[PDB]
Amino acid sequence: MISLIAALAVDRVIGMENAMPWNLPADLAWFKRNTLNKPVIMGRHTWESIGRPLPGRKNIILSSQPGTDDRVTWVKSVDEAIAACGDVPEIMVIGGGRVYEQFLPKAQKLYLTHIDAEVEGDTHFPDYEPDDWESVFSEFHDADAQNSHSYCFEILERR
Ligand SMILES: NC(=O)c1ccc[n+]([C@@H]2O[C@H](COP(=O)([O-])OP(=O)(O)OC[C@H]3O[C@@H](n4cnc5c(N)ncnc54)[C@H](OP(=O)(O)O)[C@@H]3O)[C@@H](O)[C@H]2O)c1
Ligand SMILES: Nc1nc(=O)c2nc(CNc3ccc(C(=O)N[C@@H](CCC(=O)O)C(=O)O)cc3)cnc2[nH]1
Repeated sequence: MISLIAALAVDRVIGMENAMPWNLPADLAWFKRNTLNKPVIMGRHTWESIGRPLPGRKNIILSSQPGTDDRVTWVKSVDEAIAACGDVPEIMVIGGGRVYEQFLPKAQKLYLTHIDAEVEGDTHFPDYEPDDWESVFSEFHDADAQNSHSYCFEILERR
């Protein structure tokens, strides 16, 4: 079982040149609880963004180039990424855009945070046709003193 997890603003924006213009510590907590003790596959740019291995997770990094950090596992293909996760109940694909695009057709679950933020970015979560996906969980949150925007956690499972 392969799952994708992603935080989407408007227009499914997930990434931009600079740090996202928001502070969403609840979404970070959601990402951690949904990824903890699972293998995480990410692309090299997301690996760079994160800065260090996600603790408590087997970290698998996709790059066409040789790896540059022996703390994590580097693979050169989608299939090698999956294989490098081993035999687990659930692989979490944590982005970014090129990685999500390649893993979405493989995935059985999506964990999406829909953030009510108007941002320009160069990177978008893929179109998922909702005839393919059933929303099994939905939880909306207003912005508050810790969270700059309203956001909604959703889990979809593939039909
Ligand atoms: N014109 C564009 O918009 C464009 C096009 C490409 C990239 N970018 C820039 O990259 C940033 C974020 O991109 P992202 O979120 O898409 O990054 P991402 O998915 O986190 O990382 C992408 C990197 O992962 C590796 N990768 C992904 N799939 C692979 C595969 N099947 N086999 C081998 N390696 C694989 C490649 O690493 P290596 O590079 O080490 O091979 C690729 O460059 C953006 O700020 C964006 O501007 C932009
Ligand atoms: N829902 C969701 N929110 C996200 O921010 C998110 N981010 C990514 C990719 N980028 C990142 C960047 C940093 C960390 C990160 O450092 N998380 C730490 C908590 C430490 C912190 O507070 O920064 C973790 O342990 O998961 C994770 C993913 C992928 N899916 C997402 N999914």
